[PDB]
Amino acid sequence: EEAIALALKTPRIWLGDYGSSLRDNALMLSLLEENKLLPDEQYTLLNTLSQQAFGERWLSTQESNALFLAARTIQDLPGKWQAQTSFSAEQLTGEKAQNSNLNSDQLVTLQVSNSGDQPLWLRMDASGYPQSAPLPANNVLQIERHILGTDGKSKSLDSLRSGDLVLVWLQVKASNSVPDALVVDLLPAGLELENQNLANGSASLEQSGGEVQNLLNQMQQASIKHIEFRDDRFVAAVAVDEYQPVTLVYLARAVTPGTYQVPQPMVESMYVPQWRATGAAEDLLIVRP
Amino acid sequence: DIKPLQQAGVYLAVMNQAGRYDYSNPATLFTLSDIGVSAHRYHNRLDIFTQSLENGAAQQGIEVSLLNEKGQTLTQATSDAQGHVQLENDKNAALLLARKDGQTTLLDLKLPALDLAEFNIAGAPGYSKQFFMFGPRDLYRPGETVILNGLLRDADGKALPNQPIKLDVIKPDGQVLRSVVSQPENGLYHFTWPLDSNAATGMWHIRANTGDNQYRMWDFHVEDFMPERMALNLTGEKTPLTPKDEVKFSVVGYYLYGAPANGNTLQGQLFLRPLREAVSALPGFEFGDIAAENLSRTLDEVQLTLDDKGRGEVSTESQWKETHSPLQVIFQGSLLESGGRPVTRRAEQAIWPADALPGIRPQFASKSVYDYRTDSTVKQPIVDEGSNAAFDIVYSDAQGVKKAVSGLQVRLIRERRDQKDLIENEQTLDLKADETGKVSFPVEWGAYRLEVKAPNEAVSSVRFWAGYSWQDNSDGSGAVRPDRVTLKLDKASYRPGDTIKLHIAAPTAGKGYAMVESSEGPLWWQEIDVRAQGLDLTIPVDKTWNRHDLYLSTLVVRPGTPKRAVGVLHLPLGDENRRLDLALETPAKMRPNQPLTVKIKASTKNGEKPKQVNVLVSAVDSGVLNITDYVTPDPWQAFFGQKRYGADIYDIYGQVIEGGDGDELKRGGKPPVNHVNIVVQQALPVTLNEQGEGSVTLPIGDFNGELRVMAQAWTADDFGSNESKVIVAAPVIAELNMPRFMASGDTSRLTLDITNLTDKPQKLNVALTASGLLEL
Amino acid sequence: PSVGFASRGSLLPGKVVEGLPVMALNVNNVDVNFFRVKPESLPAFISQWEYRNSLANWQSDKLLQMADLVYTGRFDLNPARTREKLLLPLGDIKPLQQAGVYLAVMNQAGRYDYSNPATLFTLSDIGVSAHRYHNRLDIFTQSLENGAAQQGIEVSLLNEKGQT
Amino acid sequence: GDSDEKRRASVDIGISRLLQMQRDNGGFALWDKNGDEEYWLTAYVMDFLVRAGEQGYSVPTDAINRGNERLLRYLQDPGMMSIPYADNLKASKFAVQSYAALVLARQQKAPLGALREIWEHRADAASGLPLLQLGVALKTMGDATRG
Ligand SMILES: [Cl-]
Ligand SMILES: [Cl-]
Ligand SMILES: [Cl-]
Repeated sequence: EEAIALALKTPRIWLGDYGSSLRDNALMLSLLEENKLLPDEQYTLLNTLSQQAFGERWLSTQESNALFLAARTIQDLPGKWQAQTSFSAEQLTGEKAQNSNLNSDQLVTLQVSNSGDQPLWLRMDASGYPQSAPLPANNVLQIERHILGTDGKSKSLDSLRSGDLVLVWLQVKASNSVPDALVVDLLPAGLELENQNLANGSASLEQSGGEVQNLLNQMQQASIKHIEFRDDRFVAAVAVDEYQPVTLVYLARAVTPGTYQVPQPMVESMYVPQWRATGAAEDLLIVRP
Repeated sequence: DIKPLQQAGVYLAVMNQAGRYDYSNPATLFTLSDIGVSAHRYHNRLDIFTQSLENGAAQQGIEVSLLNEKGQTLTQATSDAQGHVQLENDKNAALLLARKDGQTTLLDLKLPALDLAEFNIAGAPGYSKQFFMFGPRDLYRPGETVILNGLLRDADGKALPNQPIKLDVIKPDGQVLRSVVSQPENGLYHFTWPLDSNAATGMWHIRANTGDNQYRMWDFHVEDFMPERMALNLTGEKTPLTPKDEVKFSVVGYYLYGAPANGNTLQGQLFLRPLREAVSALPGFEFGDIAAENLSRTLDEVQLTLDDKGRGEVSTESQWKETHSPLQVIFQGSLLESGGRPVTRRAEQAIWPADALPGIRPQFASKSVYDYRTDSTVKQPIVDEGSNAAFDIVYSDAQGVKKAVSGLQVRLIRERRDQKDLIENEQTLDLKADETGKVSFPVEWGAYRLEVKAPNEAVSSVRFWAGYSWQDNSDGSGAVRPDRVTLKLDKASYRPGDTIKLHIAAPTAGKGYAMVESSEGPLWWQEIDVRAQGLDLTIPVDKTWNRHDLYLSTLVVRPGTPKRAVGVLHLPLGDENRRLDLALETPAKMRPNQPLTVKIKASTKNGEKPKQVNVLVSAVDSGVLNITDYVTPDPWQAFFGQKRYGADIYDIYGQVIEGGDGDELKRGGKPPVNHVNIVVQQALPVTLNEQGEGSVTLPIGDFNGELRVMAQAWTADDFGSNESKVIVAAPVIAELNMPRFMASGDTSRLTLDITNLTDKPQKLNVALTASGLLEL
Repeated sequence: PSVGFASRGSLLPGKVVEGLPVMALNVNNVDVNFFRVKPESLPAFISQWEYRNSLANWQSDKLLQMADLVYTGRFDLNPARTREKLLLPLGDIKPLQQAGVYLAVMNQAGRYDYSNPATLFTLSDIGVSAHRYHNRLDIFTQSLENGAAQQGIEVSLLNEKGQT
Repeated sequence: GDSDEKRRASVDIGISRLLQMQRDNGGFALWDKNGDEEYWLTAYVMDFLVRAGEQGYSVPTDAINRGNERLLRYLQDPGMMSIPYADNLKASKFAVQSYAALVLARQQKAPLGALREIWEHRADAASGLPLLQLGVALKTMGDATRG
């Protein structure tokens, strides 16, 4: 019992054991299951495995073998589930995963109970603006922002004038595969996006970005699910990994003169919200008339 | 003298030097035959036309072996005058072969059909019952209600029984959002649904299913747009400039509420770019030196102020006076509001080094080949190493007509692999007017460039690689392009009671066929002769032809190899009496918060019987419609306008041997609300009385700008459409310019434009106060 | 579906010839090409050839650059479906009756493979037996079959460069 | 080695080849003038071409000036450098600037203001070489103390 307890606290030819963290976590899971011991530790390893498999580019034969053997018995159980919640007077039931949107009144008093004869699996994702601006932080993912002029030089963020076109350059890195990274770049109120989807009514990225052709070529190589040119933000859904950093470039215009706070660039995984990065805090943005 | 080769079947010749042993030996696939087939593919059937090479058109055709993907024959028979054949077409059909013992001709459906890019064979694919999908706009903001209307008619715009149409709302990701069963109300389909505020941005669409399981699409943008408050016109010169000429753009700006952009700033960019696709009439033909340097540049940054009339001029002196290649100057102009928000437009000015230029089109495919010098995969025209490279060369003006020239320096250049560009081969070409020059050069390996120089010093060149192809081919990039037969018609439009007189002006003499086609097959199956320089022939337009996908086609061949030429032309059957003369009477100018009255008057000459005319009136802000240069939906052009050519032509004359939802927005943070006003109105469909008169009253709110009045009219076969512009403006306009949003702790200089649109001087006091999360 | 040289020897006798031995299975027609190795720089050919069983298509360019083609002869055989070995009538080939070392490269009529069977040979009923010493070399000329034709003037002693 | 004649002929061939890899901005690409810019290798090839001139080889004046203009952009603007495969981006940027600095200083073309500003980020260095190069540059251009 001393060795087992010590094992679940010990982190991970070279070693010669053909191993990895992913493989070893799945083998440890099967060992605990097989010997019907520490069921709470089994659930912890199962969640850890789900994130590691998700973030792994390719699996070795021994990794997929171990992962298959650790998870072959979970889908053999029915999808039926029952719960009594704080936000419902009536009991919640289903045969598959059913999502339920919640507001702040519901979330602060959120309580869920298992009213079934089998275990239920819950996932709770809450989001909103903090009371104050947090400091730049990063876990798995990395993000950096830089603003260039259409001349390919770094733009002096003070000498910005109403009407100027700027190229906003984002670079996203990751220590493992993030197949579902969401890049949210909230704009300073003085910058407006040149909507590329409405080509007739805006300045062209292709035409105004000739001096950053390397960045456009890097961006063309990225696996991009979609790009959104919204009122207050630039959004990109992308896949990223350690051997392939992602370059994104968008065209913006300095519009309303004023002094603007600059939100930090953000990137996070939809499936693993703990894979998150906030870029360096920038100086105030001044748009001159 | 080879007796086994005189037998039927496809052969392969593998040659080698007597006692030589190499990795690869020259090999070719061939068939010995003087038979020349020319098939026509349709949605259900396939009509093949057997012929013969040299002097003779031996049309008899029983010998048609149509093989599938497995390699088994499906059908074989004979028909028509001198010979022809009609067969059942398959979706996964692969081959076509000719004769049992009297030689063999190979034609495969796997190869791309003849490229008719030089012919006007474009239009709607709705050959079946027509469903016209229309609305007041094609641009919506998330959280808006999408308005869509519909009218169902047959192939000839005639009414049919009340049937349900199933409509699906498709997201940019391709997933369906909602599915409905639309039922008509007084012959009109009307679909309305609200976009969520968390809706994805991009190209959404509504797909309709009439029952044919062939979806009809209605595209609409869902974007965070701002309606334009200004109109910007940037005009160059229609005719290209010479390399010595100064480039000039005339600028016109005005507020849509009816006032010039007096003193407004215009910021912009001037760019120099090559004009390789210099002739739109010749798609695929490239013009200019690809080896020429400094053709892509940023000329200047434009900064000017419009005069009191809202006028300006943009100019730049020429810095390409010695160019031998066509160029273009692009002006990307941004007309700014007093707050800074622009209205951006682009204008292009063509520059031609001469009045007529040489153009090159490779006859070989363009495949995606990786280049490690640029570390990026780029699609470039490639040909097999040790094979000849074919090219189409033309000496054309801006309009597309080929001019006569003599002394073209056709040069095959071998580009340095790892000294200087090695000139491999040289030629001298003479061109006739309306003639397409065809040059073939023996190519070795590596990078190559084919350049043609005209006596006026104008140089045009195309780069091409010689090597291997690891699949990854562009969808029919190496399709055969036939020589053009300019077909002329006597009348602009025809009808069941008329008689067509077509003039077949082929480049030379040649036997073949002349016919009228549809997507279901031909209607004038045979006509065979062509003699001298032109042929005027009679075509009686039949009364049962109730469709607008009807086209005309000709084929001619002449031996020296028998050069083949094709002619294609749309047959117009859209009658003008089926169009409703819809008149709209609206005031030119009006005040905000007052109702707008639209006076409708439907009529037609000689008839003048507008029996139960239905009118759907709508009014949309011009600043919305100008973003996507929205065209007023026309029901006449929808149901009677030129439809696409329903046939595919295959021939072997090109191969003849010669010797959750909202989850992403939740992660980013609740977006701030945008309170912009989208002025859109759609009144219910009204009925016009005995005289063909009616009135619609649309309530207009607190709007200052221009409003486009749009109307759609219908009966059973009569369709009409009209538009009028209504300026909605107050005596004194007071408009506030603000950013799209503001963040906490930001400072913004808002701008309030107070404009006196009266003939009298005004004295006003402006009292300002701030509430909510704003302070002055 | 194969055919190759069975003996893989350097010398076939002029007497009791029976050509070159070839073992075949289901192969009716065989196209054989003969090449006479250039007398000059012959030791450089032997070192490059190393008395192989087959000839590689890429390495053939360097090796057959010092050998000239004399005959392109196809041979008629009659097997339908046993892997019996058979003769090759060479007596009717007049250019092969001339002096020099030959190389036979055989292949199935319309077959294209990475390597084709090849052998280095000499048609002669002469049997020499040399004796090497610290300073001199005594050679003993003879003859195959019944007879010991000892006369020997014909002794071409070539060095590394390929000169007598 | 080579004969003196062969060796000199080969240097001349190499110069003419390297000049064809010079981009329109004066920077150098790996194979073609249209390829992406190589920041450290631009300083490397500029070092080679300037030294080649001191050793009796001809390099066109326009190419050296364009190259030097680009090296000056490296001292002034490290922020526009895209090195996405770099583990220590600041260390990479610092090695580029220090090399650029030495090549310009050996021609008396490195601005002391830029050198002093690169020197403020000395902590970014992952090797002694960029610091020794920057040091020689500062001494040559006039700041013997920081040098
Ligand atoms: Cl197990
Ligand atoms: Cl998820
Ligand atoms: Cl402004």
